[PDB]
Amino acid sequence: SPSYSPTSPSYSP
Amino acid sequence: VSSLLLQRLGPSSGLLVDWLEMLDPEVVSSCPDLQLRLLFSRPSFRPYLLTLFTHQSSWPTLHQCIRVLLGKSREQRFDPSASLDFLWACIHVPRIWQGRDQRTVLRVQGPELISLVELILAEAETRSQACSLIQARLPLLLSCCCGDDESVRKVTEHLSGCIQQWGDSVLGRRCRDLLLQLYLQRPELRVPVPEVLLHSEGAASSSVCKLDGLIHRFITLLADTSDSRALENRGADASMACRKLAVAHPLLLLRHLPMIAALLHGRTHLNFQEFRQQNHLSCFLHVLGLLELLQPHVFRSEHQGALWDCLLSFIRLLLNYRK
Amino acid sequence: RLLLSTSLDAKDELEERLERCMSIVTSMTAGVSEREANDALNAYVCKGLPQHEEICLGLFTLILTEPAQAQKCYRDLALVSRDGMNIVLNKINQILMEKYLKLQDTCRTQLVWLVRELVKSGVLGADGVCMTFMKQIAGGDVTAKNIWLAESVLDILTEQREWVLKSSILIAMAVYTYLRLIVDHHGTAQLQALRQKEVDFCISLLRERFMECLMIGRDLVRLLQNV
Amino acid sequence: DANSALMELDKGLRSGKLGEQCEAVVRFPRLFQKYPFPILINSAFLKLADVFRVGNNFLRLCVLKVTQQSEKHLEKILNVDEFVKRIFSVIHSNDPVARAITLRMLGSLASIIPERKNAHHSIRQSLDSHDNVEVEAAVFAAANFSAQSKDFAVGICNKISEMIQGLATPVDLKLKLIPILQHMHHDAILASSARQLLQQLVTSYPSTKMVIVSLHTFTLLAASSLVDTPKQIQLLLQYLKNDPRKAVKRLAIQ
Amino acid sequence: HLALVELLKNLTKYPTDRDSIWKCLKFLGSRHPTLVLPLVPELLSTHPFFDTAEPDMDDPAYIAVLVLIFNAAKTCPTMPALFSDHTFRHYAYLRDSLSHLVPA
Amino acid sequence: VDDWICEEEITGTDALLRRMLLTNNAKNHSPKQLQEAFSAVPVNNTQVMQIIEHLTLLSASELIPYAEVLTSNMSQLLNSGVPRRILQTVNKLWMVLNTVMPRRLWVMTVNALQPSIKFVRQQKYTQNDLMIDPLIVLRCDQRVHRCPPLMDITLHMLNGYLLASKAYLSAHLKETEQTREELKNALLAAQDSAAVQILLEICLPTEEEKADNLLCNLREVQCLICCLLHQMYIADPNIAKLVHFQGYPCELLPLTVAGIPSMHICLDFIPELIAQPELEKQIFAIQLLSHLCIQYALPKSLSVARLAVNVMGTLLTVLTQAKRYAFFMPTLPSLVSFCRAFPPLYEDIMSLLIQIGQVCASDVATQTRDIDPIITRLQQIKEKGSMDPDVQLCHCIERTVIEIINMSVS
Repeated sequence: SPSYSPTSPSYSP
Repeated sequence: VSSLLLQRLGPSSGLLVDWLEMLDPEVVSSCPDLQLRLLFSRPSFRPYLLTLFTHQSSWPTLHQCIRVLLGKSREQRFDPSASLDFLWACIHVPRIWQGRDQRTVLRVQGPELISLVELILAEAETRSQACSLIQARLPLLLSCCCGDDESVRKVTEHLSGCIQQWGDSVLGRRCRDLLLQLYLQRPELRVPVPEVLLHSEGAASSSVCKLDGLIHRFITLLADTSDSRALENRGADASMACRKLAVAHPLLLLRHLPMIAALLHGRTHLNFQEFRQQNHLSCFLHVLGLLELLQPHVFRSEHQGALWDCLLSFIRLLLNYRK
Repeated sequence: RLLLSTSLDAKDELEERLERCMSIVTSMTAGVSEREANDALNAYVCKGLPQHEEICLGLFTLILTEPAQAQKCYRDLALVSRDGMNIVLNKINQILMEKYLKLQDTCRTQLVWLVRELVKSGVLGADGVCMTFMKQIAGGDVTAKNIWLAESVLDILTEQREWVLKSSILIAMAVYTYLRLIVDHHGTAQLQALRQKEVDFCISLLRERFMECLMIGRDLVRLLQNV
Repeated sequence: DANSALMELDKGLRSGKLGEQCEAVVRFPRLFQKYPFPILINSAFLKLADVFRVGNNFLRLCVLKVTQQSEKHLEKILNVDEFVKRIFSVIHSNDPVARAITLRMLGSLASIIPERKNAHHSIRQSLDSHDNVEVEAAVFAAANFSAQSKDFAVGICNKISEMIQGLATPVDLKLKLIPILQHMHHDAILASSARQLLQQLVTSYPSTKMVIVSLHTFTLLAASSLVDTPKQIQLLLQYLKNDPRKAVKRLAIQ
Repeated sequence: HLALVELLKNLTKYPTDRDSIWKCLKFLGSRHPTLVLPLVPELLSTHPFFDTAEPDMDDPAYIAVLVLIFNAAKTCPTMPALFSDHTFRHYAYLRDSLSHLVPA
Repeated sequence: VDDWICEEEITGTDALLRRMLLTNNAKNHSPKQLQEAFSAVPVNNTQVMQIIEHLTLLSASELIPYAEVLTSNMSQLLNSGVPRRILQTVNKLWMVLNTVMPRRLWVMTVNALQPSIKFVRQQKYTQNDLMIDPLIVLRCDQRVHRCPPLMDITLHMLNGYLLASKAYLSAHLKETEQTREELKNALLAAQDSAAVQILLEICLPTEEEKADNLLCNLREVQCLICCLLHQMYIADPNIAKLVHFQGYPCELLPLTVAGIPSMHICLDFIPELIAQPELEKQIFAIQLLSHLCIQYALPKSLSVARLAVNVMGTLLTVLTQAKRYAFFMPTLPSLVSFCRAFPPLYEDIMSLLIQIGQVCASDVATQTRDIDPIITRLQQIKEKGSMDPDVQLCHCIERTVIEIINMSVS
């Protein structure tokens, strides 16, 4: 997941 | 065009500004003194030309402008507001910070830094006739100092000298405010700062200390304890660090006085047997010793309420377990 | 119920999952118009992954339940599927090759209809479904229902021979399986016409895809010698 | 059949190869033209939003083009919450281009989802970013949302005032920022504050381009909000008689 | 702490009461500022050295916690120093969206 | 996507200015007039300024005639003392021309940005020429490396020609069929990684720049290249993995880690990079991990840091004396960064530092040395030498411990 920082919100489906 | 603009003008000034922009694209490149006078002086079209020069001049030109703004330091011609805004804009040019995500840095010499801090003080002085603008301008000073300990110490002693000079003038007052804000922003200096700020009431300001969260951590560790002797050793170490900070930097702890006051309020109800078994008497004697070691400053007006809260908790404890 | 069984038959946990799927898909619809029904359905699907899978399996079972409901639920499944129903196709394969021994005849017909719809629509991964459904045909048997099922899937494959053409390995699988069926089947005039159709299709595949038939193996010659 | 065509087009979206994916994406509005059925539109837009979330930047831009073209059909969306939620998730991407495309997407969707606070905060955040593409996208989205919403309009009015007054903003971005104020006609006091801001603008930025843009924006604002039309006409006549520039005079005429 | 935990359980049970519970936490923070801030780093779940993942904005319970924390922090000056960057970002978001609840 | 999103309407103010200013019939500005303005014996920046500023208003279709003069004369823009606005407007016009006239604009732009000491310098760089060898665009005049607008131009060109070359050699191998696909993928990976390495070396401060000043053209070019590398890494993270396996000069590591937000994926393959045989790759892995731990302080980062500490402690007793020096001189400043990221590493960091200090002290004691650090056991602090390796390594250990203690204590 290079487009999202690790400290960004996770999109849980 | 510059001579026309310096000198009433009517709306014709727009045509002259357009001509100056189109025929001299790099503002301050040709005949620099006239443009420096236009941009910085002691007016209506000033922000537009400032924006042009900021986003349209080559980096050597901007460096030369910074040097001539902070160089001579005895001109009394350059407006503090315009110069501070120009420096802040130059630091935060979008090109320099492109590709960043704005999460968790420039170096300047000694005399240039002295000129910049005196310029900040002049801005504060003309603002006086609160501490809002000083805190607004302070991030530029921290960025320019670049976390250099020697530079921060130099600014601190220079401001101390200025306070000694003025004493209690408006300039003296704003020097005290700037010094206390800087001390909160840079408390790692071993010097607790002279008595001049121990008399001021700026400790209650809407400001964030670089060390407050850490002493909050340690005071939580101090108050929170159980019957465990490991937790008692942790609390003893917490009392040690907090006491060393009290003797070293007493003003920082007193800003956290209502917190420990509330904790003392919370812990008072518990009956004597659990009070002794849970080692809450250790916490009580630790906070009492800490208050003793914050002796000549805890009696101020600002600290009065939380002090009365702590004393109320102490006397409530005395009454409840008088047996 | 759906699958034929009696009291002594074991309570099949997969079938209980299917029953829970029936409960959620039907009780959530509540006989309201399809608009709000699919709105709420999409909400429940997008809530999370296991409930999405449960809704998909409920739609799949409804496709095996009743004709009109099969049409409407296949419409809704095509409308609400997120990942294209690939893992749903995987579970279809598992249910197929496991529970085909107990599958009801109407459910069989509706599952064949669903297979035809998936093949015609060209949904990805349908080759797996085709080859696992093909695998369930028992060789050396003459049951009427099995022969009817073989003829129906043969009709499906013949109308969608281009879909076979774009699926390289399925060409070899289909031609080999139909040769095996050819050597199995004989005896009646209907079987004679079925034989003619199968041999015509197999010859057409072999000529048009000789290079693809190379990797079948020596057993291709073994089938050839008997026919 | 509508659903048959929909899923036959969908299998192209899942193909993986970018050509078929963008082909299907731009095929979608024709399908809306054939079948204006809100069930189909809702499902198709949900699929669009899913592929927008997971797909690369070019496919996202294709979905943006489709959303802009399919303006008339998107008020028939049933599950607006899920659709905008999965669309909004891309705004947290560190990739500035993806954030810009998402901001433009929200701006296109502003008609069906005004008064959505997280979207407004996303617009407000990106407006002060460093990547010029993201900032321009934020300006466009701010225009659209301020056209739709009311509270967002006054918030953005205040932010634009303190931004144009600021010195960090470049001249071109200031030019792009001013016509946002033409949507401040939602109420009288907001329009009057915008009028004061525009007066400040024309006083303190007298060069040709931004007086052009600012007084044209003031003209549009006065046209929308009829309360300040006489003073606007008076100001236009004043600029016509006094200002010497030919271009400013010709704009005053127009 | 008990009040907050039971209120969050109430949020899970009966989410429609979220506005009233946010009002509750507003008044709790305003009337008990000093007693809240020792519980700040647990409520925000900030790690001593790690950088915690950004909490899901627009969530009911997290908004409730933030409303309590911010209303506690209106008087107390030492509270905001324990905030991470995303906490300030969420502060700005809540302040523009829920100005009547979250103070300056 | 940059060109397409450039075409997207922002506010419509550009259309207003089009209808307003261009109606003046000052369209007498012609390509010949612009060429004459460029070719004045003095620079005469006023005329070119007015002309190109006017050309910003022109719509893209009618701006095609000016492609020749703008591109041909952009070499003259490299000279010292050119105003920034000239380059900015040239960048804007080039972006417009790229939006409508991409391929031939790229060909002529590369032909124009030759070093010019070779004069013609093989102006036959046709479309196919760049399409087969994308790295030609990097063979440009050195002055563009500190000219942020034209550097941005060159970056656009480089990205476009990388993708173009991918499609081109795919088509070529398809038509020449009449395995090779593996060679195709390897060539593409090598080409992308080589482009990344050249850009990273461009980011380096040259000797003259080496001869503080954090706000300059170099920082602008570094930001541009970081944005481009972020785009490339998002396009294919395997290119990032390949580049880091190849490694690059460690001076860039603060810059690259701070400017490329997609760099956080490096923690995935750093454990495998550590296990490489080459000492250089392990050293680079340690430095990269240190910078990332400073940037992103995450549990997985902590676990990988634990693995780094354990491997450093492990091969401390596997390396020879020379190998010990060569490995531990660069990777010792990483330990202070590890301590900054993760306090729970203090135990292992200090144990490792004690062990390496005693090993180095014994090594010093074996052979007669110049300074003899053992007897200098009571020295004071000394903040910021061709001596023998072991005393240098001892002093490096001392400085590492000084930095750790000093930062933790304040």
